[PDB]
Amino acid sequence: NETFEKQLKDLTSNVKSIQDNLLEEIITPNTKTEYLQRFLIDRFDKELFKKNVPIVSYEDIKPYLDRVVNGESSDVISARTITGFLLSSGTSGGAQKMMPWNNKYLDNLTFIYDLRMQVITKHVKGVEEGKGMMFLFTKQESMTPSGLPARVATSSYFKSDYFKNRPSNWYYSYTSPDEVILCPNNTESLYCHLLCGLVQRDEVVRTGSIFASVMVRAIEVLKNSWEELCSNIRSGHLSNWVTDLGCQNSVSLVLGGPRPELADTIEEICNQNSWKGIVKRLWPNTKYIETVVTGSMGQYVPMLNYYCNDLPLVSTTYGSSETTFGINLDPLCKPEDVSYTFMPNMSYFEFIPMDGGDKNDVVDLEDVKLGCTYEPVVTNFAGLYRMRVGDIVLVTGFYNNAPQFKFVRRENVVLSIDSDKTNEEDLFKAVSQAKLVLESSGDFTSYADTSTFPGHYVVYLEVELDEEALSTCCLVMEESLDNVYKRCRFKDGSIGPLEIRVVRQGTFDSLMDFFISQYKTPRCIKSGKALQVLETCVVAKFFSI
Ligand SMILES: Nc1ncnc2c1ncn2[C@@H]1O[C@H](COP(=O)(O)O)[C@@H](O)[C@H]1O
Ligand SMILES: O=C(O)c1ccccc1O
Repeated sequence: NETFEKQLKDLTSNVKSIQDNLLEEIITPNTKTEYLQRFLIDRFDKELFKKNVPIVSYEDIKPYLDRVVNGESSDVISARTITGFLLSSGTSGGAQKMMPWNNKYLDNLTFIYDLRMQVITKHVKGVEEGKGMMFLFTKQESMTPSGLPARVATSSYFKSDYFKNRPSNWYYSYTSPDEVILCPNNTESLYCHLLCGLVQRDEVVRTGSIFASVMVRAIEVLKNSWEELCSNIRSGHLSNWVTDLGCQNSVSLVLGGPRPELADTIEEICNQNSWKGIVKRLWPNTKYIETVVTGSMGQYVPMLNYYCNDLPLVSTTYGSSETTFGINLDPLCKPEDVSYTFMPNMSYFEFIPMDGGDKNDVVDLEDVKLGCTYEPVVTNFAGLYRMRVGDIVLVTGFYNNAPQFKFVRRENVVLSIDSDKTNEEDLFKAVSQAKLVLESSGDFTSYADTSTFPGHYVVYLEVELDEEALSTCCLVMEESLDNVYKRCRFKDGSIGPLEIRVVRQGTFDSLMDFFISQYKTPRCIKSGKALQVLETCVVAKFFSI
């Protein structure tokens, strides 16, 4: 695989020139856009670009985005025609952010998919003849006034020929038929994922999903669905409640006919006392689990390890709605040691120092410092120039001349389970809308609880008590969160009812003691030991609905 090795060494050594070339490739055709004309960028000139083009947040350039979303010519901001939009997890004052998009995003994405396939096969053997049980989902598109579809990045891929006509090798070979993957009903599709996977269990040499929250759900759903799956296996008939015609036709063929011996074989595996190692006992030829376990997904590692008998957890890719950033070049590492190596062909990257270790104002990709934290700044192929990503990364090293980054967190996010990234700003709002029912009927922090599936939000409050009021304080707190939450909470089942746990009096003063025992009360708490002081000063619990 000499082509790959060469390709990678080239990418990682020539970082500076590739970036400078990329920048020219983006700027040159865009010099007559309204946006670039405004900032006097009449030619490729790197210092003029850095001097005169502003660093922006989503909010700074929103009037431009709204124009294209509403139907105005793409050439306001990009001479590469905007053919759609990406719906970000991140929000802007309630609404999801809508990033401009075209097929360059998928060119980059498929480049990354091919690259990471080569990285994986270099290190992991025994996968080239098997298939993957990948829990992949399509979310249905939202329509814009322009007539262009807004989708999630990964659905932008599934709904395209980049997916339909993908390469014909092991890495693109799944136990599930494409129809299952394309099913907009994810409850139906996940059931079918499991069912097709069980049918073809011996062939499974890997499993996973984009994020670890989803792999966890696949296993929890399996636990709650296995008797039904096995009946379908026994009979050779998919269950009637699956409405999707594509799933109906496609899964029926995988089933093929009554398999009462395979059903018994699976029933007997599932009936063991413990669920420990279940993934590997049902799919014994699995070599790894392919899923993101970095950032807030790290909270799922022990559970993954429990179900998977310490199969390697390979966390390959760091990407976003603005752009795909890069990959993990050391896939067999532990999750807490995962760094992502940005690829210089993805977009032109700058970085804003988030600490004292770098006193510069903004720096190029090749100038970032070891141990230093930065916020990435992206210039891409769809009309984004020098936009803040609102993530925080830490430089852990350099692979040749390619900086490697540990993902620290998304700026301002206090609560995450699954897809939702609830910002502090969202939590103030809702806890202002709870203060009303407490101001009429009759401090605070939060934790993300994933001890049960589905994970759920926990808010501590500092007030017997009625359960009209406090139950309705759970409700308003939920209903004032974002559409990502609500899709996760009401449609997908990735999130259960928000919990309100009332603190004792003085707990919200002896909490000012907590980090004193280390002012500003945290609106989230991760510290296991400080979860202790909270969990023992609860006088009552209440939930949403
Ligand atoms: N590999 C990863 N590890 C941790 N967080 C990630 C990873 N990939 C993406 N993210 C987070 O998910 C976000 C996805 O962006 P968007 O598609 O706009 O919702 C990023 O901005 C990061 O905050
Ligand atoms: O497509 C992916 O596999 C992916 C994974 C992590 C982040 C963004 C992504 O597009």
